[PDB]
Amino acid sequence: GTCALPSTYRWSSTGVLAQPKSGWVALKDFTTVTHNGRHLVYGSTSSGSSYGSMVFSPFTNWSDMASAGQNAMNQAAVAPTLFYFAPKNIWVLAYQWGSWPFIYRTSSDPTDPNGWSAPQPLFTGSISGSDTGPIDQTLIADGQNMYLFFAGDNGKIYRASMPIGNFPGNFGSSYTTIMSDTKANLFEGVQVYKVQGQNQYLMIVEAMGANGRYFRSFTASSLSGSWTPQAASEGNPFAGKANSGATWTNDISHGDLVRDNPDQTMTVDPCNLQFLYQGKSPNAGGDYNSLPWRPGVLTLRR
Ligand SMILES: OC[C@@H]1O[C@H](O)[C@H](O)[C@H]1O
Ligand SMILES: [Ca+2]
Ligand SMILES: [Cl-]
Repeated sequence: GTCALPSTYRWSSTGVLAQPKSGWVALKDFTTVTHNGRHLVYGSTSSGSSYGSMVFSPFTNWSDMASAGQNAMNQAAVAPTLFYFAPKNIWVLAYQWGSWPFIYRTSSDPTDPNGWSAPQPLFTGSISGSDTGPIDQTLIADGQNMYLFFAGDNGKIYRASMPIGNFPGNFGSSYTTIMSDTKANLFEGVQVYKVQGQNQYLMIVEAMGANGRYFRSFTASSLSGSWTPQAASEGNPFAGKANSGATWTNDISHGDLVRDNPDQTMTVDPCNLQFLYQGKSPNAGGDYNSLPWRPGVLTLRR
């Protein structure tokens, strides 16, 4: 009863799933788990003049995201990563912009935007040739090691690791540069997942295409291994204008595959693959920071 990832992706898409509550112009950079049978979603927020973060009140159906409470975090967790860390029975929210290049907080109740612990350092390193520095971290463990992957708005993807026994903890300053391409080809929004029922991991990376933001996919047999391009061009993307089935947006941008198992392995089921993404009206212009990003969900077609 196991499925494989396809070599060519075709999706259907929802429309816009929610409008930002009064005071925000955008909801962004989603991370999501299923928690007690309900979708639990964190994301960045923007007023146009500053970035923050929020959690949606848990909801069973994506069609009900529009009515879900939108709960601001009192301390911003921009571009967050949410997961349950089973070896220490603790939830983790990792993010950027704070006292360190990457930061994390922990909790016993991930539904509370303000129940998170004091911030701790996740990563303290620096990268060359980047206007942003380290951006858009994700975390993923196999059975042995916890990995940090991140981007730099600069065509590179970076990786760090520690024994899982040492997590939650600080990766420190060291990293490996694992991919190098043009800025457009490997820009930001990197995510890594375990493919359930396959000896395979999936990496997606947001690229800047001629027609809008899209995702390029890569596979590996191991988290410390080499990545092989899978659906890695604008014409044959993991997800983009070419194959999203979305009419409301020409951009498929920073989000999260839907993770039914909330744990640190970031496992996705290739039999029922779905993608919570940010998109925007093709008509929306102005400064990047004020763009009206909105949540949508792609469902992989049989
Ligand atoms: O939303 C803040 C930054 O903008 C981009 O969406 C990037 O992915 C994120 O780190
Ligand atoms: Ca992310
Ligand atoms: Cl490493």
